[PDB]
Amino acid sequence: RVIDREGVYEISLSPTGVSRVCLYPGFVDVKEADWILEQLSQDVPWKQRTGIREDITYQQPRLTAWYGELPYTYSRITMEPNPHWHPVLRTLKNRIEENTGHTFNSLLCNLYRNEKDSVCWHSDDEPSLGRSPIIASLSFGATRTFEMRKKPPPEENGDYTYVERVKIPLDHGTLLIMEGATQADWQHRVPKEYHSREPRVNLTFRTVYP
Amino acid sequence: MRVIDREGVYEISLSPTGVSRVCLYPGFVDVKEADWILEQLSQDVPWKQRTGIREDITYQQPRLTAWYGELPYTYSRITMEPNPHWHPVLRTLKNRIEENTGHTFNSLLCNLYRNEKDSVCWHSDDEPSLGRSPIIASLSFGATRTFEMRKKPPPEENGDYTYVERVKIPLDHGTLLIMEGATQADWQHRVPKEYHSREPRVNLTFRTVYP
Amino acid sequence: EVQLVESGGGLVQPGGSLRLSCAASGFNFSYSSIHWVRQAPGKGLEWVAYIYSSSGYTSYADSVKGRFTISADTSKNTAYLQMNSLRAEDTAVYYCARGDSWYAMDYWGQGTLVTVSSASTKGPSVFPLAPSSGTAALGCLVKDYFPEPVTVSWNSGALTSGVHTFPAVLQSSGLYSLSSVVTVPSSSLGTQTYICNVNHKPSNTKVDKKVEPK
Amino acid sequence: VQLVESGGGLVQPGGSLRLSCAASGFNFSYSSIHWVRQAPGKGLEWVAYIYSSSGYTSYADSVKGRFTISADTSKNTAYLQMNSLRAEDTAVYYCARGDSWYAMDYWGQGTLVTVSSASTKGPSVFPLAPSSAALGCLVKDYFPEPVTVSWNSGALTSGVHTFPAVLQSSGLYSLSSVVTVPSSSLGTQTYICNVNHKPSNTKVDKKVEP
Amino acid sequence: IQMTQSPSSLSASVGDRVTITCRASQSVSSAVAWYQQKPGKAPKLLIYSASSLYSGVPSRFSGSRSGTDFTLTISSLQPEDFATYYCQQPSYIYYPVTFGQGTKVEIKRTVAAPSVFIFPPSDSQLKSGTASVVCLLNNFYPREAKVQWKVDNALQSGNSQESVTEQDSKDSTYSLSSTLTLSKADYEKHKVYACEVTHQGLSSPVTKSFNRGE
Amino acid sequence: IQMTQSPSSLSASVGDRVTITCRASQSVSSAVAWYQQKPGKAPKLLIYSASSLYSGVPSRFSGSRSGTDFTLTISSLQPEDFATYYCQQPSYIYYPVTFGQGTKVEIKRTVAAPSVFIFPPSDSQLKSGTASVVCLLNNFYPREAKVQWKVDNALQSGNSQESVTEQDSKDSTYSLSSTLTLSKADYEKHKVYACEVTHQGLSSPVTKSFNRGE
Amino acid sequence: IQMTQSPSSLSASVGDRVTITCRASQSVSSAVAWYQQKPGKAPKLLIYSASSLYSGVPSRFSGSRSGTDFTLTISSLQPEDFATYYCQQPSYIYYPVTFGQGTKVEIKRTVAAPSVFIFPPSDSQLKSGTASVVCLLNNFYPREAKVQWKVDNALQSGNSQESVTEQDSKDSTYSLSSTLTLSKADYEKHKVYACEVTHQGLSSPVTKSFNRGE
Amino acid sequence: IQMTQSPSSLSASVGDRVTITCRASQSVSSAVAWYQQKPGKAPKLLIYSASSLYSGVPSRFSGSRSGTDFTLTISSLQPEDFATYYCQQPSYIYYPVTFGQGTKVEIKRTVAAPSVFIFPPSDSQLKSGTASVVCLLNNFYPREAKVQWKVDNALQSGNSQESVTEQDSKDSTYSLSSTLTLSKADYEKHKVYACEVTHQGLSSPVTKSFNRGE
Ligand SMILES: O=C(O)CNC(=O)C(=O)O
Ligand SMILES: O=C(O)CNC(=O)C(=O)O
Ligand SMILES: [Mn+2]
Ligand SMILES: [Mn+2]
Repeated sequence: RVIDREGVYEISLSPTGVSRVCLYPGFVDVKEADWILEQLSQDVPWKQRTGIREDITYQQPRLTAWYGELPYTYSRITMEPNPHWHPVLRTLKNRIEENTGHTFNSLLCNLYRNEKDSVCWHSDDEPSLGRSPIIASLSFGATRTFEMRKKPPPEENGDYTYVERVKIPLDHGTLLIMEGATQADWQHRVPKEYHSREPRVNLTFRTVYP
Repeated sequence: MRVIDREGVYEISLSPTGVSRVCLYPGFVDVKEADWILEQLSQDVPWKQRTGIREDITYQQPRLTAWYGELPYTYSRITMEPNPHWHPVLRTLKNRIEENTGHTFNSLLCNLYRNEKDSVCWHSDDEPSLGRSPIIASLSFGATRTFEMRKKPPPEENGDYTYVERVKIPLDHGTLLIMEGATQADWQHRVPKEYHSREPRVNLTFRTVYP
Repeated sequence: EVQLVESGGGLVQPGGSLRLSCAASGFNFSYSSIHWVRQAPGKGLEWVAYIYSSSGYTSYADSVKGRFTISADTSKNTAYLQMNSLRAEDTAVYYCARGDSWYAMDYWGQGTLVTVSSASTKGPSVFPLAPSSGTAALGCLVKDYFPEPVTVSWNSGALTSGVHTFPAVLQSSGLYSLSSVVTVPSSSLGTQTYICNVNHKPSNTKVDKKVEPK
Repeated sequence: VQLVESGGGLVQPGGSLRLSCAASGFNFSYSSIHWVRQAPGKGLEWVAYIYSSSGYTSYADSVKGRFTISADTSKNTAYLQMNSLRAEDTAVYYCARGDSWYAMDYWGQGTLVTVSSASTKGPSVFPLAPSSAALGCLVKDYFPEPVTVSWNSGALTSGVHTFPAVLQSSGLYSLSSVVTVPSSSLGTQTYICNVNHKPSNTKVDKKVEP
Repeated sequence: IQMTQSPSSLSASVGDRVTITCRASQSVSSAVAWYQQKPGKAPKLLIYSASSLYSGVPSRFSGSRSGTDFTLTISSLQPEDFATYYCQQPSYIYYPVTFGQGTKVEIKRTVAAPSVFIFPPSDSQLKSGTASVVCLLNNFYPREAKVQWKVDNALQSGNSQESVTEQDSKDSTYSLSSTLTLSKADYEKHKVYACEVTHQGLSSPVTKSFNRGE
Repeated sequence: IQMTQSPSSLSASVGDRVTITCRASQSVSSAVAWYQQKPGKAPKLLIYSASSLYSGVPSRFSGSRSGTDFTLTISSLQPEDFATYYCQQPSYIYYPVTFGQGTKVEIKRTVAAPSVFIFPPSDSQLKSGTASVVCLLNNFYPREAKVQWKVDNALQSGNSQESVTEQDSKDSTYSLSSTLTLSKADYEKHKVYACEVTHQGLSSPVTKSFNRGE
Repeated sequence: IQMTQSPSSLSASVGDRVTITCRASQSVSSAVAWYQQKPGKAPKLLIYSASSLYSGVPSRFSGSRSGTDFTLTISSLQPEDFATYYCQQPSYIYYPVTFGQGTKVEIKRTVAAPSVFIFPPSDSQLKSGTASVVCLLNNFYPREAKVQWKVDNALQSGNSQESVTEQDSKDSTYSLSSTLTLSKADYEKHKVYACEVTHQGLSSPVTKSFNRGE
Repeated sequence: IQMTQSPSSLSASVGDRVTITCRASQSVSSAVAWYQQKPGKAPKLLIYSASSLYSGVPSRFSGSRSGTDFTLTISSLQPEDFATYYCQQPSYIYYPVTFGQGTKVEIKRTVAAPSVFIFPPSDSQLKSGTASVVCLLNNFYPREAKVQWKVDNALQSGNSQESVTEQDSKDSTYSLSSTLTLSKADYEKHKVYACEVTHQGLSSPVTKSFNRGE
């Protein structure tokens, strides 16, 4: 299924429960989004970070930065929590919270430098996020595709093939909210592209618990 | 002879009484809202054609009028019945004017010029119940008409109606005019008839009436 | 052909939020007043907000003020309504209506459903209301479904004469329940088969139930 | 061993009031004090309670933020500060007993609170004359509640129907009191209804005659 | 705008068994209370803790709990038991309290047709600028009754307000009074005024007419 | 908790003159709008500025103003005129807009007694732990009717929810469905279930009974 | 009460390298702008985004950042570069904008002693009730100079205001005029008036005196 | 942003006659007070009611009123009279009180040239990441002095802050200390540091230099 319209979409109802995604194109106005993109590209402390999987040290194919008072460890890599939120980020956080009704205390910033940068299939189900987290995703810059796939039930046992797929185009200034069973029951990714893409900045808001 | 059509504050004279100050704010009410206000006030205001007196004679004023406020206003030897219940729109406009200009009002006189043949001729607003040097605010809706002003002659010239300084101020749809200082003591004003078709005009004149 | 289209409605938890949009087709906004009116099931109309598109002036209802935010974009010819801190009483059919003047609304939209509730979407269960000794009396009880609406037909739409599909009722559990009956001759009870067709689009559930005597 | 309420009356919208609840014959001390209102001809609506030992307070959703409940065991009186009163707050306010946290065993007689823009006004009485039986009086355009109607200073009571008050669009209340009788009496005995409006100190008697 | 609901009616005779019911879902407490309220008097506590009777309550009153449903039962209905009963929902400690919809229990009687009387407006009221025409429905049963206003055979709606008396203590009948209010000019713009009453005790609707100034 | 009221009803025949009034005290404006809404469809504008007909409105509709009272009059009732009419109160510029109580106009019909049918709960539902007993009243007029549930001759209240269909377009009759829902445990504790129906078209109440497991 | 500060001064010669720093602690942005303002003219944009030259700016201007410190550097000082420079602090989006203390750059010159002139008040001014005695410091450098008024060898303070001429484009010198204003009564009660000047170019203070009525 | 002003200076010798004025046009009252405040000490009341000496004030102090101008005169200046004097504007009852600009009176002295000393930053401070170079101007007169920082003969501005001591009790001279703060990197990016001092007691500006790492 392809979704590109403003609306609330219940993408699945089982096994865990209702999976709900909400899309809001134009949440940030074009001119403000342009300016925000420029600023965050200039001011955010973007880094290309290390990981290691088969005892070989490697660079993630995307730039990252973290904000918040608590650490966040995924893929065996650790990000140093930043106490001082950029004022623009704080403002955007507050706007998202007031409009969505959900609160957040952690922000991960992703910068996809060009078409060769990406994030592969995963769920945001790290245990310090708690059971069934609410995650908000705000995008700026070039359009990229946010792909989602449903997890297979325990019969197939990790056979991500004959299963449901959802594609969501994320355009300049669009806000996406995921809540409910979405992290328990679905995985998502942003694939590489084979044509020129300008840089894209994504803001992913979460709640991190002790 | 001076013509004023720009947004601004104009000091039109400095003597004999003091500074005469008029302030013009075009587009104070936006076109569509002014259109709706015009329609509303034309329908809802209790417009009447009232009598004047002059000097032992009787005539119909060439304009419709209505009054709002808790105190009476008597001009041309005729008294208008004060209305305690202000139309909600008129209230709102009153409050808007007060908050934006910084001056307060308790009285509103409504003038309706039905067409080009309607008018108000020369006078000053120097009725004693207005107090010393009153502040008067004028808000216009509908067709454009010209607000003409002439400076009073000094008592040595025996009320010469000519050669004194004249000022014309076009009042367009949604334009706010404020008069303060010596303007009522030193100047007269009027709205002349026109010689081409004019649509109806509604004018709102706010002022403070004292016991 | 000058219609209005509403979007952004659906199901939300109490305290959640929504953003309704109203697209102007066939004509234009500006120099006009854009109103939002809701209507609870079986209730009267309730104006909630309007906006003067020329100047941007907005006015809200007392039962809404502080929570909702009405706006318009002349660039896109689309009106918006940001509904925050939604409550249970906010559940209603929301209409978008134009209005050359400042009050007379001449173009109305078809309306979108907005349901604010803690219950989650669930498919219906159908039980048969079997006839006994009575000349022409049977039906189906579509119970425990959420949210509205649901559509009921008989024999894929062939049987329509004498069909009464009652309005839905809201039970204390938070789930809806209705009944759809039909009166048929008793002589056809042993010969004619009767099957009600229930279609619940919100849960994507299609259930047919055959009604037989016992 | 009763409860007495005081402080009710007439207020403008947006104003304030403070109801008082005097306990007699037993003391609240360790106890829960509830406030319940009831609109004319409607059900009960709990608005607030307080636990007297600790001071914990709980308010109804249609009241929270505007009202403030308190009590002073030194004076053995409970209070309810109603701020920013609106039209829908018009109801008869009761004061509640319970020893438990919910079981209210002692109730007061209740005071009436009216929030309206109308001012106190005496009633106008018009005769409902019989014809070729029944007669009555029309008690119209009075404010506020309540008003009492009797017939012949209380001598005539058999077949008397004093209808409940209705609220007109003008903000004024209106009721009618009728009475049945037989044909011969008309013209041989007089009928006078007695209207007593204590809030306006207005007592009017009107003879009903064909 | 209203906050609560009007109490529902329940017709019962002396000696009948009555079983009211409350309903609270996702309930997990037995702290449900029952109250009785007579007209003009404050409510009195009946049952607490789902089934515990209060001091001074007859043994014919009984409370039961069955899952999320709560019940108040009167084994033998007495004349002093006819009143409105309110159910207090499961009241958890530290949480707000909610009262359910009242259930008014009225006493059954034989069907009684209303005696209809019509009163033209008095001259003292015409001297002020308003005219009030009242239509009386005296001593009838049951409560449901329809009054239709018509001026010069033009059906009226919205310009009339009706009031209903409490159930009588002696004969258990009701009385209704509907008032039609017009301006003096509008009253003098028509001739024939009539209120048509429809009731169960009437085989056909009765009409009480009069011409203005007769 | 409710925001608006349910629309009042007006019984009228084809060809009658109907005059619906809309009271708005202390009004100093003529900016009153009238709207018509048919079941399931969005409202359409009828009258604006108190008396001005909207483009595409039949000439039989007319609005007038009488002081602070506003009226909408239909000179000749047509079959397509039977719907709900809403009055928009005087909407001043910069001020909120309020819709009045709707006026439902239904078509008069001869007296029709209801056909009462009762359906016991299906075995498939008893397999789940809940029992829903529905009582049907088919094709009757007028709309007003009372249905009483009795379990082992014990009067019930609060455990039933009823739904009424819209007035039929062909026969102008109504249909009512009352559902009595209780748990399996309480359902198997009683024997005889019956719904007693009272209506104007019935000289005596009709009772439809059934015993558990027959 | 004052909102901003007077710009600080910097003495530099033509051809020197000038580095004006702009301290902004705890800054986490590079959105810093620099402006140049000549007397009587609107400011002109120099650098944006901390280091980006604006279109129409000579290549001698350069902007740099050093941690939380921001820098504007002029490689070769030109005669047309002598003006006041304002630093716009890091401007975050949605947040207010702040301008720093202006840094006025004057041209360095050889030491020039002031030519002191005193002018007594004219009789035409004495005919009005006030007397103004002015002391003139003409063509001197640097800008810093102190003027002391003495009447009958009584040191005055607070009764004198002074104004300094912008740095001249021809000789690069300053001029100062101090005015002493008193009433007529106090003016005629004293004899000798003197103006004592202290400056860098004077080894000893210079006194310009006059006696009343000569 | 500043609320008040720095107190103006008055250079006076012992035994001089000092007259301070405190303009206050629109003065309808004589309730003017004068105060004296010494550095580090609380202020002391001198005059009240324009002219009345306070208990414990020498007779050399005197207050007078001349129309709307108020004055405080010291006939013969003593060493204990050098301090800052504040004038309280006419303080009406029920109205706020405002204090005028203070007048600091310093003792006059012969011209004293400053002894300039430059100190390189200590290695313990370079161990933290910041370098602070201080330039000392010790024992000079008058208070007038200019300090210019130069790194590689590049004029600096904004990165230095100076502090001035009070006038000494023995020699009546002032001392100034200017601190130039840079980061470790910026400190290590340049070689020659110098502070250029201009003063009355120096015929030509004096420069004190040092090279990093010697
Ligand atoms: O890049 C996107 O739009 C979505 N990003 C993520 O899901 C993530 O970084 O965890
Ligand atoms: O009509 C106008 O604009 C001016 N009106 C008046 O001066 C008035 O009626 O007092
Ligand atoms: Mn992710
Ligand atoms: Mn005038």
